[PDB]
Amino acid sequence: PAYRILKPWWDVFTDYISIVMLMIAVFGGTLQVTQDKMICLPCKWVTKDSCNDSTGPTGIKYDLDRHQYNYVDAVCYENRLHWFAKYFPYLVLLHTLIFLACSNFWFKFPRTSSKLEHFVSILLKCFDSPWTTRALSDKKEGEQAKALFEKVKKFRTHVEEGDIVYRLYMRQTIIKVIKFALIICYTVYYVHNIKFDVDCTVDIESLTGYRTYRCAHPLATLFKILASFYISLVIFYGLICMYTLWWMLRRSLKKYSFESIREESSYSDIPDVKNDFAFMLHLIDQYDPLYSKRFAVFLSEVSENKLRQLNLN
Amino acid sequence: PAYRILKPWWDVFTDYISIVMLMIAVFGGTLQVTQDKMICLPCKWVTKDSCNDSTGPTGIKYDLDRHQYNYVDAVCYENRLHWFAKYFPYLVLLHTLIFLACSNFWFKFPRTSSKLEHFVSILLKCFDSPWTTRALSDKKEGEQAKALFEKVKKFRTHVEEGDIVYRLYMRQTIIKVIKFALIICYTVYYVHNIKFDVDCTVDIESLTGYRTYRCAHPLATLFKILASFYISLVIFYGLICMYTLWWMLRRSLKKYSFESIREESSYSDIPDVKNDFAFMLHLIDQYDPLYSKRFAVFLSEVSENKLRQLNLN
Amino acid sequence: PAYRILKPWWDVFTDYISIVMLMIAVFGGTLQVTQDKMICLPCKWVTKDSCNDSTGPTGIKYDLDRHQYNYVDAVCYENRLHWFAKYFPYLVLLHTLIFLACSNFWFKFPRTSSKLEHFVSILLKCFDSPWTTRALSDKKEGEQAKALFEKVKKFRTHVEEGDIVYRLYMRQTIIKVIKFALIICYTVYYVHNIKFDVDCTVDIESLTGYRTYRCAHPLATLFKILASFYISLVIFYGLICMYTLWWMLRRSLKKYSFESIREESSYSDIPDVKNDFAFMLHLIDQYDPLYSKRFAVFLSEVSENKLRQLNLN
Amino acid sequence: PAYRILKPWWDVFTDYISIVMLMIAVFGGTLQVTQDKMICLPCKWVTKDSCNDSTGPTGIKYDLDRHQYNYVDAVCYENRLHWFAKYFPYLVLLHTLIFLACSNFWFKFPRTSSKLEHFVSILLKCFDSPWTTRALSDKKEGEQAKALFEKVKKFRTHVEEGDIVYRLYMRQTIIKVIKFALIICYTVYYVHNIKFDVDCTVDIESLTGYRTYRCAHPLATLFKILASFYISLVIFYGLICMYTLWWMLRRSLKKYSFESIREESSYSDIPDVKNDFAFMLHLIDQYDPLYSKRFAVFLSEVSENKLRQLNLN
Amino acid sequence: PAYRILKPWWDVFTDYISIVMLMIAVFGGTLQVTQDKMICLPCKWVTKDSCNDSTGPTGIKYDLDRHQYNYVDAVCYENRLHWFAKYFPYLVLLHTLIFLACSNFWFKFPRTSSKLEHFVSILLKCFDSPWTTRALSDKKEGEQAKALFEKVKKFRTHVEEGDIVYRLYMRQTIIKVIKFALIICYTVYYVHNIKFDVDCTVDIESLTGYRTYRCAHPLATLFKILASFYISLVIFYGLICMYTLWWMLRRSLKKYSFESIREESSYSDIPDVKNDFAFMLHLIDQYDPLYSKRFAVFLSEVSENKLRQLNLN
Amino acid sequence: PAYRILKPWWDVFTDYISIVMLMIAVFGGTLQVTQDKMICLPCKWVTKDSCNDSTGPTGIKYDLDRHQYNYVDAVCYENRLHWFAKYFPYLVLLHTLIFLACSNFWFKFPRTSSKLEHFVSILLKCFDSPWTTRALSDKKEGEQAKALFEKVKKFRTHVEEGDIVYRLYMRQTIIKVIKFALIICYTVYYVHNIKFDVDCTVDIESLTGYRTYRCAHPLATLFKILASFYISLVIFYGLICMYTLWWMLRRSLKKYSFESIREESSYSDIPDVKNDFAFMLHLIDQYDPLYSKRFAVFLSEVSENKLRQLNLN
Ligand SMILES: CCCC[C@@]1(C2CCCC2)Cc2cc(OCCCC(=O)O)c(Cl)c(Cl)c2C1=O
Repeated sequence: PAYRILKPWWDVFTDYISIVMLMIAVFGGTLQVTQDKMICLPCKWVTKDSCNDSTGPTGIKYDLDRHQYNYVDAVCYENRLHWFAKYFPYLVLLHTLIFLACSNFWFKFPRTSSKLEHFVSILLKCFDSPWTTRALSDKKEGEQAKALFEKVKKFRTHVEEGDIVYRLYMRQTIIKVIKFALIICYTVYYVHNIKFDVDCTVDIESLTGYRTYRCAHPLATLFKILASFYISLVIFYGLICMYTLWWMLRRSLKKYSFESIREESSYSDIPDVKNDFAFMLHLIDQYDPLYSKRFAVFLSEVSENKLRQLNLN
Repeated sequence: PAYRILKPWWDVFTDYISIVMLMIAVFGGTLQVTQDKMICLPCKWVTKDSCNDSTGPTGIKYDLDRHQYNYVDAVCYENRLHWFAKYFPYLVLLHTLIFLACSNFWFKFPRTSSKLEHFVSILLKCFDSPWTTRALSDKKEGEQAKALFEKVKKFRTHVEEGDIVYRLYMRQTIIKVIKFALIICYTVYYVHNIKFDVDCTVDIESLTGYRTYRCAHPLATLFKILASFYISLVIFYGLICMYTLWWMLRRSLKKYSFESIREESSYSDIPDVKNDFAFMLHLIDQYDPLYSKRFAVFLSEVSENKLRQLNLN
Repeated sequence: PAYRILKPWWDVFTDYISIVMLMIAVFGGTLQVTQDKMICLPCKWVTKDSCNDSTGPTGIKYDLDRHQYNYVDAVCYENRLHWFAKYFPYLVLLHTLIFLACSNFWFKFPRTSSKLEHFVSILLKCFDSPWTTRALSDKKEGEQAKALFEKVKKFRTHVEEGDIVYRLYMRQTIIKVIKFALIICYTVYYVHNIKFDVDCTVDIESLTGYRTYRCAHPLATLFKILASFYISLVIFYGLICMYTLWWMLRRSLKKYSFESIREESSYSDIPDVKNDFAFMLHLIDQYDPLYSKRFAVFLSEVSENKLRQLNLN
Repeated sequence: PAYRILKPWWDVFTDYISIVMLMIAVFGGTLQVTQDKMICLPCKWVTKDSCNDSTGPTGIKYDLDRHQYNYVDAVCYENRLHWFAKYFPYLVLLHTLIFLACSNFWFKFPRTSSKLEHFVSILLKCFDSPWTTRALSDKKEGEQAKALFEKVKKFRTHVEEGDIVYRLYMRQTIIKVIKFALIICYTVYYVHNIKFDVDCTVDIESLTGYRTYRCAHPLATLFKILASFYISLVIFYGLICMYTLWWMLRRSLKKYSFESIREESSYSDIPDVKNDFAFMLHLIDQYDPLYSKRFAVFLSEVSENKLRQLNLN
Repeated sequence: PAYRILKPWWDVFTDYISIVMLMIAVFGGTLQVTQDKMICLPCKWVTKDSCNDSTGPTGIKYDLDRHQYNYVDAVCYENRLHWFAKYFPYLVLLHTLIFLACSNFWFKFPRTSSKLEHFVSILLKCFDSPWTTRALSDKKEGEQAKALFEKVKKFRTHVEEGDIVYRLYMRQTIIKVIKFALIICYTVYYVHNIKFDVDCTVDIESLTGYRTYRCAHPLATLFKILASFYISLVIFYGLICMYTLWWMLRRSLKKYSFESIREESSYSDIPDVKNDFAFMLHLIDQYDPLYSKRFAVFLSEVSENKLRQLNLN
Repeated sequence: PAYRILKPWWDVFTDYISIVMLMIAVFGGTLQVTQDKMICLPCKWVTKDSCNDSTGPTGIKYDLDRHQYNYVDAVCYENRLHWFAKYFPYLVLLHTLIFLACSNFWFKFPRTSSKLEHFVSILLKCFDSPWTTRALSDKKEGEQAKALFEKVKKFRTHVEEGDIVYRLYMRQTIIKVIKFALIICYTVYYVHNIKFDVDCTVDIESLTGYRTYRCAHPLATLFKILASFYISLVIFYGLICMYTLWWMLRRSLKKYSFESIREESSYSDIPDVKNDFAFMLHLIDQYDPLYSKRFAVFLSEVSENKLRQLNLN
């Protein structure tokens, strides 16, 4: 619908950071399932379960076929390779899906979807009411206008009693910021774990004839870039959601301060909201202060009284 | 159409869990048909039809080509590998298609599609009727309004006699919950069956020269993750549909209790529904209690009588 | 357009069974063209043109390269493999395309497309006529209403003379049911023909040096599942179209029985249809009995006469 | 736009036959570029530049590597394989594109696109004119109606002078039928040319050491099916366009016979068309005879005169 | 938008020739990046840096592995293969993108996009004005009509002063025709350069042991077809744009000749255009002469005067 | 929305150059991940850690298998190949995403998205106001017109106080031009770094037996083309954004010069804008000077006064 109004900048940036994060997850994964192989060779001279590194030169002959080179490639890939190298692209796609859910859960949950759609529906009618132009400074619009005064007066009490919307948005960002804290905790802790050269000692002499091998994961660099890119993409994500958390904890959005628009418009009799109609009003003010300024007229009694006198006369 | 109104939260969560379940089925399957191979080697020293595991080291020579390594890879894949490892991604896609059908069967079946579309069609007109604003607290809308009083009075009897809708939704969830009970029964029972190292004794010495071989299914881990993920995705699915089953068995949705909206609105003469018009009314109340509160006016006689006096005068 | 009205449940189920049938045909085929290979080995000791099956063990050496292993793989695949294993996915896609054509041929053929679009066009206007509400129990709608009385009176004779629509729907299902009878005849007859282990005796000793070989079709199981799934998907298809055939042969849909709606509505002067306007009326009654009940008013003479008196007065 | 009206059944069937023809061309081609390889082996004993076909058995050793097996595979594929086996899928896609162009050229050419769009535009207004209902058996529609009488009288002369439309449709089908005659001429003539077993004598002993080889094209069967399917798909195509050619040569569509609709409607003063407005009128009659019957009223003078008297009085 | 009006036939054919040209570029390229390999063998006996071509036969043994067959395949592919064989599909895609840009640059450039959208906007209103029907042979349309007389009188001077549109279309085709002249110059000159059999003398004896090799580019034929098809597709393109160049150089489109429509309509006082409003008027006349004939009325003074007298009286 | 109005030609060209730049990045990358391999051979005679290059000829035998040819291919690819050859396609996709963000950031940021949507919304109403036709040379449009005079008078002060829009467009191009300066700095500096023949000395004698190898990157040419194409594509990009930077620094767009439209229209009392409403007005003038000329009437006082007298009388 027209839900762009309810997405501040801190949820517009985040909506795109949660796409590029998806692009590397689906790119790293399709690359992984595509090849993600290991090239493993034996080491004739072994010491400490490691390669000892002990006319014209000739090649070395291990006497192995292509099929018992591939066996050891799999064994040394399943056992002696770290889980974070193999399953990383599938892991950051998971976390991406959480971030996409934790921002659209607000809209899809029906107890809050109705209230939001109720709020945007009256605002566009309030925004598109011709009569508000006369008051911010005929008869058909006046009856259309009083029709909107009443439902707004019912909307003023229908939604104001419930406080679910401010809590979801409060319990959506606060877990997103807890989520970003855990990603950076382990991801940086295991990013060093992946590397190109890996040794494996898998204990198969009955099949091949060698105990230790030396492997070479070629995608170790290309993943190390994406993880270093992913962490840097998430830190910018985390600071965004850390700011909106602070904003929701300092400004005290439960109660709205409507004394400024009444200061200059000479409408002393305008009520101040208590809870959960202030917030969504505090939110759309982030978009612009115009949609609330056009709304201050439908919520005053003398403005209704002036319409009533014009409607009486 | 506008059928979002008829989907509670327990069918909104489930609509997305039935997509991620599809994503792993189509991902596990395209991965399966892609490679899903086995690397099988012989064992020179055999005991109990198993590998006995009995200067510088050299490779072992079995004297086999690439084509009779691939033959044994297929035989040991078709016979001595469990059916649940090969056909798992095709199996959870089947179950997914059932869950998608068992929730849209409600909408597509014509005996119930008409009634539902009949219910949403009058509600939006009831919701968008300007006259309801006057009554919840001119002449053209009154005739438009009485036009809606009559069809609602016919709708009150056209649908109320049949009880098919409440039974489909009752026979859709109750088999879905029976379905979730069987998935968890066998899936956990065979998830241990898949594993990386598998031995095979296939009885082909005329072709290769060896009796027993040792194989290595490399995707055994990656599938074990998805199955452990699938089971955990289904248990959250099952508890959802277990709750809506309880809800439909405790609240007694055949009869609706409309005595609350009349308590405060001063409309004593409002009838109570008997069957199959209560339910769909009990359902949209889950979305919000506003669409039914705006509907209580079109179903009362004095509200029609007050319109009639305004229409007479 | 709005042709959902003209599709009963027995053509809604069938519309989806004809998609999953397509999914396995396109899945079996892309899988077939992808690999569909055979791994064929010789047999040194042959008896009856079959494999005779006659310190540490060593591999057997046939002295063949990769290119004369692939030659015999093709020869034993083209000749000594059954045609039903290779061309099955391309065969059930054909049959699927017939089933999709034999149900949309009704709509695309212009001699019948016009009549159907003529029928749905007046019904929605009959359904959306405000005047029908007064009669089922002002002046502008009355002229709009009489405008519809006349074209319906011309539609009553324009279409009633032709009988093409009832014959197409009669000649569409009756060949579909003849089609399902032939599919089950041969498909079950050749489903046993496909199997994993197949022997081939292709008579090429000048090239390889061996007369007989033993092959291994690995997809033999995976196709045997789809065919067993396809047959089970078609039997449910066939019973659907066997029921609608019986329905069209027992109820005698050429003549409609309109004596019920007139029994309670007190409209004795309502005509009974003869052919090809009864059927499409008998069909939409399957959707709901409401679209015909709202239609009984535009087809009566006294209802026109009562409008005429209201139009005269 | 609404150009379904101008497509008879013989151009509705053909519109779908020209899609399945495309499906095999794009399927045969993607299959061709995918593999389309040849497996070629030498023949030690040669006679007439052909394979002479002259304890336990052992494999034959030619002493060749994988890279000089692939060279001969290409040489024997480029030279000693017929051009119709390699380039068939690219050839029937060409012919398909012609058939799609030779039926939409009618619509895209601007000298004829305007006339057709002019014809469908007045017909829907003639079809949707409320006044035609009164005449086939008020004041605003009468002026709307006379507004349409005049442009139709100008349309009667604007298009009738030119004859380009009847010639394009005459020069579109007559070359399509000439095209179908050539396809069947050569396609059947070379369909036998493709086959599985092909010999090649390419004269390269300096590189490999053998003069003659025996090859095996594995796709020879699968293409032989598609060509036998393509020819059978085109013969049904050709008979369609052979019928519409006969129809356009027997009925004499230059002049329309409008004496039937005037016979029963009692409108003696109705003119008969001469050229290129008869045809498009003769065409839409194929769809239904109703759009022309509703059109006979706007083209008569007394019908205009009766409107004029109702407009005068 | 509705810019089909501004595309004559010589830009409708060209719009489709510039798609099939794209289809072979994207087909030749995806085929190229897919395989585009070379099979290269040595020649033991060399003369003039070329292959000298000097009981049962046996294969020749060069003693090379698969990895130093692939090295020479790349060296003889990068150096001793012509640049036109490798980069041809990427080259004709470039030229295609120019042709698509050189025909939509007219529409996207804002100095000319506005004028064109201004011209089509008034024409449809002129075409859809009911009053033009009376004049080509009431009060609300007259004021709507005079509203259009004035903006057309301002449009007559707003656009007529600038001449950018006629120069872009003049400088778009004249470079397209210069472009077609260069394509045919070099493409035919290098099409012979590609061929199947290519020799290479790359000077690597330290690695392989041979000086000269003989290679086999297998796609040389399939590209030779596309280039011969591309050249034949461009010559038909070039003659199209050579004709529209001549048309724009013979007819003198700067000044329009409006004396024909006034000859028969009896409107002597109609002005003749000078520049850049004649052209776009000369262009839409190519579509049909009807849109200009309906336009001659809004541009005459007595037609405005007759409206003025009807507006005065 | 209708944001084509706010994109001059220097942001229309750039919108397409930023697509072809994307096409080579996604083409170079999918090509890279596809193969991007190296063919590496040893050198028996080494000097200076480089290949010394020291009857019938025979092949050279290094005694290496396929698996220790692939190991060295990876080691010599990860270490002794330049980072700019491997990661180039992923690098120019990054820079492309910046250029796409740095031009749509203007539109997506809500503090500026509202102002722009506010500006285009009144302009189309100003453009589509019928009354402007009378003034540039009835009663309902006059009230519709005065309704627009007031909001424009509020829009004249609502947006004029803020200066964010002119700074974003100033801080978007000035960093884009700083970005183009850095691309050309390093890209040309490392484009020579990629090449076909590369030597590697990786210090693995324990595994293979050779110290130095000679490799062959086959894609070195095809990337050198794209980079030379990318640099040439960016230089045309950079000059575009260098011109719009100069334009924004010479014309002094903070203040608009509205004295020309008033010179000829005889409206002396028209105000001159100060900041941030001049710019967006200076911008749409680039599209055409007509949208501002039609706007000069809604911003004058006597034009409102003349409407007021027509509204008073
Ligand atoms: C003559 C020495 C025997 C060893 C092998 C054996 C002899 C026959 C094969 C094994 C190893 C190998 C590996 C090869 O590459 C596999 C690419 C498969 C694909 O295309 O995916 C090729 Cl070509 C060759 Cl000749 C060879 C050999 O010389």
